[PDB]
Amino acid sequence: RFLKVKNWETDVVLTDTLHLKSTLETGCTEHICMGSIMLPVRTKDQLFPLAKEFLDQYYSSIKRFGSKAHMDRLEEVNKEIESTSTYQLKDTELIYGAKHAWRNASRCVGRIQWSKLQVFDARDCTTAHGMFNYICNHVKYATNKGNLRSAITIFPQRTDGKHDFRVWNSQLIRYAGYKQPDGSTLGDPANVQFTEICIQQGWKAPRGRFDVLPLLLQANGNDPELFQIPPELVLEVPIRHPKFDWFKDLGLKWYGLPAVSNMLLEIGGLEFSACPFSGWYMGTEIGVRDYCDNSRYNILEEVAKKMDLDMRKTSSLWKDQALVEINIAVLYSFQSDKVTIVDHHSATESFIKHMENEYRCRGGCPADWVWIVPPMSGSITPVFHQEMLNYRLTPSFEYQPDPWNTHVWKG
Amino acid sequence: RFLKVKNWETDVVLTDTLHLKSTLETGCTEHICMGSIMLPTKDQLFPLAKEFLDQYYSSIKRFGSKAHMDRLEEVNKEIESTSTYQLKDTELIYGAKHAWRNASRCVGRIQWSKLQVFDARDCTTAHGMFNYICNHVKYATNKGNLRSAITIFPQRTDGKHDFRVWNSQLIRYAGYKQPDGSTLGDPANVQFTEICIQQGWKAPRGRFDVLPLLLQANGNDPELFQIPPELVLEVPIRHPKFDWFKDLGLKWYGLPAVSNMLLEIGGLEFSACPFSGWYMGTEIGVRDYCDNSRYNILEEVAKKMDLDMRKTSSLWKDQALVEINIAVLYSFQSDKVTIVDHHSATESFIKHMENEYRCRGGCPADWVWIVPPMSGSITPVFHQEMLNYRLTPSFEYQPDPWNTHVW
Ligand code: HEM
Ligand code: HEM
Ligand SMILES: Cc1cc(N)nc(C[C@@H]2CNC[C@@H]2OCCNCC(F)(F)c2ccc(F)cc2)c1
Ligand SMILES: Cc1cc(N)nc(C[C@@H]2CNC[C@@H]2OCCNCC(F)(F)c2ccc(F)cc2)c1
Ligand SMILES: C[C@H](O)[C@H](O)[C@H]1CNc2nc(N)[nH]c(=O)c2N1
Ligand SMILES: C[C@H](O)[C@H](O)[C@H]1CNc2nc(N)[nH]c(=O)c2N1
Ligand SMILES: [Zn+2]
Repeated sequence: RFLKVKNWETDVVLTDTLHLKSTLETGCTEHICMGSIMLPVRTKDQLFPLAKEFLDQYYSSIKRFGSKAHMDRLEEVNKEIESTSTYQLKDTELIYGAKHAWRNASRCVGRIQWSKLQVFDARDCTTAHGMFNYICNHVKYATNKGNLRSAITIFPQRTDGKHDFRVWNSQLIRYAGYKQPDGSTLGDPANVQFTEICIQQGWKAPRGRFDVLPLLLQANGNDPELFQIPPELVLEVPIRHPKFDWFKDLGLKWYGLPAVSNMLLEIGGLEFSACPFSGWYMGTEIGVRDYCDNSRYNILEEVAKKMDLDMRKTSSLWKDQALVEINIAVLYSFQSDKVTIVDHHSATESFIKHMENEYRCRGGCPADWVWIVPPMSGSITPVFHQEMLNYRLTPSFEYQPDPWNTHVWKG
Repeated sequence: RFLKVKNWETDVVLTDTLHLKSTLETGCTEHICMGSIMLPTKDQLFPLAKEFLDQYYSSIKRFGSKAHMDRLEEVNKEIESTSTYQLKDTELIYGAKHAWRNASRCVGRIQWSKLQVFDARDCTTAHGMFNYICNHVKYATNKGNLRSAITIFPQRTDGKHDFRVWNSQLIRYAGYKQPDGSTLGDPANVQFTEICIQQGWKAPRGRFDVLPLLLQANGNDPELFQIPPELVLEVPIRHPKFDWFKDLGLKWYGLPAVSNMLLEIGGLEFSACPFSGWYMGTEIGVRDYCDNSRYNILEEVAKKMDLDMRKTSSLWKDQALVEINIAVLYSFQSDKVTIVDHHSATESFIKHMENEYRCRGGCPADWVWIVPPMSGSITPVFHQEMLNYRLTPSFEYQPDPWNTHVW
């Protein structure tokens, strides 16, 4: 069956046939839509079909579907599963899989880039120290002195789920949060709980507004260990505004490298529980969410205070006014320092072109509208007007619960 | 089956039970989500009638009583004999208020129960429709102190005698396409405007020409009526800081009045049921003024502000967007015409959600529509999870009549 999507600004109509390869469930039914819900040990039995399915896709992609090379590999994976209860991906399959998990990430507006991804194979890793070294190399390679390059590092897969590799940090680079006795927070309020564990684990906290957290790393199901990323590896940008000279005196900065470390990569039925990836920022992630969420740095009042805005009625749109200037500043600062960044206009336009190309080549592009639309100026970006179909393809990236709720402490 | 919704900013978690009384289908399956798609007999009628009267009698604390069982019989007999039935005034008022209560796409529902219902089921001609609508417009406008209202024309019968308002809103501006190649006025209404001219309208060919009503009574060919100019309250648009703003020549109308929708109460279809409240500023300032396919005035405003338009990363569109919206709000307030800003409206709606959760067991809500088209994440609705489902009585969208009329 065919499904259509309309763009209401252009009347372009696209046809989705790809949704027919979708296995996993959405959380939605014919009676309820859960499109805005943030969150809506394997057997031999269930593994070979998922392996088979994936290898069929891989072999099609490289135009060898049905070849002797394809059949032999099905055979070989077959045997490995019956004998060992799992299997190992060839390099070429890991690369392809990691790329396709990004291609299939419906919440990611950055996917025009999906085919340029540096895959770092770290399946030979055995210790947290080893993980640390692999992660440092990732950071240095991705950062590339401000000319950011997309990369992912893939640590060994789940075996019995008693031996998981996990990166406890939600991103490789993030600032500490310190809840004070008066109830105010110092630094990033999102990271308070994680900061507390780091400190409990022996970290000596500087206790300022922008202290880069230590990595907390779990290898082979062991208790995790602290490591400080070398500071010369952590590229940071001080935030200033092109016209407002007082902006720098707010004392803001942000890190250049967005690097998601808490997700689970699934390929051919195997689960990679530590697979930190990175690209570059869209300016709104920092300027809207990180700086302006009430539960984050929450700088709207102080910025509007300094801009002498009428702050006595919401209808002066003082919040909206300060929001734009902060986002101007973020982009200005990154650009002035030659750190890769993309504005939300450019990102969404690029994404619409990617989406259209995907419909032509692939028969679809799963997209989560709730996430794709930027969190400022929604309707002046072309994605606002774009109907999207959301569905789940594998390979995929999935959220996993924070590991401190699940970890069996060895002591 | 007991579903939770989380606010990610306040950590408030609410439990939804109301969705289990959901009746209609969303267009989502367990395989595909269609959350962002704009458009996803006597035997059939009696269960629909019963389900409604059951909720009605429960709402008046009279469920399963003498009066309840009696009405159910009477309606059953009327259906069996006549193939439809008629609502009591009380049922109609309740039906209408609830349709708005159930509108998951509507941010303003904190107001749902203050709805003035105008019963126009005794209407029989287009001229009568025009009279009823003028009266609605004047009552709702109220010299700027806007009051919510709906006017309900006769229900569908065999479907060949439908009442319809051909306009999508009671008050909208004309759109004309020029030899130039571009568009004069509102480009969303080009098609409607040509039909008007085609049926006889003497268009002034300006930028802001209030369209005539095209009213169809009892399935007949529709007819043109100009709304009395003195009944259409308009607002000239100025900026509190920018002198030059006024000279853009911008105005908007004070009364948002949706007139193309279909009201379903207890299985009965009211295909002409124009309703109105008051505007959230973003509807005009963001959508009407700034959509590429609408008046699209970002490019011209950015220029007057002397901003750097060379590159998208200067955020000139965004800068101009805010000031445009400051201007819409300032003007309406200065002219004493009811308007709400998106901060205030979304805050109220979170209050509304919590009342509905604790009082009703939920509140169906479509996040894609509730979050404003500017500054999403600084309004509290962005961070609020919502469950979208279809409750009845309801408003449903209907195809433009000119697609589906026998001329
Ligand atoms: C290259 C530049 C990239 C840009 C500009 C970009 C942009 C974004 C944005 C704005 C989001 C929304 C989520 C949020 O706002 O926190 C997102 C989500 C996501 N991206 Fe991308 N992204 C990029 C690269 C990548 C890469 C390299 C990968 C993986 C290989 C990736 C995978 C994902 C996934 C899995 C999500 C969902 C995240 C979650 O569920 O928390 N992205 N992206
Ligand atoms: C009183 C102030 C009101 C406010 C501030 C308000 C606000 C809104 C907004 C912002 C939307 C989004 C639709 C769009 O962007 O075009 C909407 C949709 C809607 N509203 Fe409300 N509204 C109000 C009154 C009413 C009333 C009186 C009714 C019915 C009696 C109603 C029923 C609906 C319906 C059915 C929709 C969806 C319309 C569609 O599908 O196109 N609203 N409203
Ligand atoms: C509950 C929950 C579920 C889920 N899937 N995810 C979360 C992380 C949230 C998403 N929103 C805020 C926070 O995630 C913040 C980090 N997100 C960065 C990114 F994914 F957008 C990204 C990745 C790579 C790039 F190169 C550029 C950007 C929470
Ligand atoms: C295709 C389609 C489907 C659908 N359901 N609807 C449409 C009208 C579009 C939707 N979105 C913008 C435009 O409709 C503009 C009119 N909307 C006004 C309102 F509904 F928001 C409203 C009603 C009463 C008030 F007091 C205040 C506001 C098109
Ligand atoms: C409740 C709602 O789904 C939630 O706040 C979402 C909305 N859209 C988002 N979009 C992005 N890119 N990132 C987010 O964290 C969110 N949060
Ligand atoms: C495709 C998408 O659903 C469409 O552009 C929607 C998005 N959200 C909206 N939200 C509101 N309030 N009104 C609209 O017209 C739209 N349009
Ligand atoms: Zn859905």
